[PDB]
Amino acid sequence: MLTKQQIRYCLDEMAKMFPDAHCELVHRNPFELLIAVVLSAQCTDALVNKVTKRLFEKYRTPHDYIAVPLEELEQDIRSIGLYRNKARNIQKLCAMLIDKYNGEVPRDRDELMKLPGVGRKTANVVVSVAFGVPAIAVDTHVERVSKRLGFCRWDDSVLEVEKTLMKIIPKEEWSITHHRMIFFGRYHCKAQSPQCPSCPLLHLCREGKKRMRK
DNA sequence: AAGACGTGGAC
DNA sequence: GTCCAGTCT
Ligand code: SF4
Ligand code: NA
Repeated sequence: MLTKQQIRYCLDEMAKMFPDAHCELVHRNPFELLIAVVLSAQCTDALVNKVTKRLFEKYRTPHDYIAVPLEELEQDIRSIGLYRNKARNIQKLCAMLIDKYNGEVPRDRDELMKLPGVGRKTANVVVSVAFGVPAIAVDTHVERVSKRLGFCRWDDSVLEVEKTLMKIIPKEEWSITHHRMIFFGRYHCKAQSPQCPSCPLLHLCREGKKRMRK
């Protein structure tokens, strides 16, 4: 695995490559963000944004989601995929906000995780983007980039990846580094077509050198 | 704990 | 016709 100094070097470069990295999910408030991120699991941002475009016009509060039959909401988000479980989780999540959190999105990460459909990744995105709380959400891109570069071991859990980054990066930079890593993986270190040949980190990447040799 | 969930887009 | 875009039971 890379040394701390090297990992910081990698992150510094990603910042130069994607200085404008940000959350690409369209939302106007914390509630819309929460729904959007829940829908985002195993789905592309493009499709989530196309769907919420109309979804957020039809539904604006947790009462709107629980007022329609489950079958109706399922159709409204059908294009997202995993729509049966997500629609059910959303209705249960909205009922919980009303019953347990005074009808508002809680600002605590562990409290958010009590909502159905919300795991650690979802909760971290919400507290970070909506409430400015430092956190590192580890998704497919962050995990892949971390393992290819050697930030951690290939067998590490996503929690392990998260803890490794939290110890190497100043809390004040957690949120932006997370976004920079996501952009790096989404647009450069892609799952199917990584841009190794022109990568500024090729000189220290175990995965890159392994691919170039082939 | 492995396995189900799932449509849409990129090759 | 594969492969890629987290959470729950
Ligand atoms: S060398 Fe390739 S595998 Fe390594 S980080 Fe750059 S694009 Fe990703
Ligand atoms: Na949860």
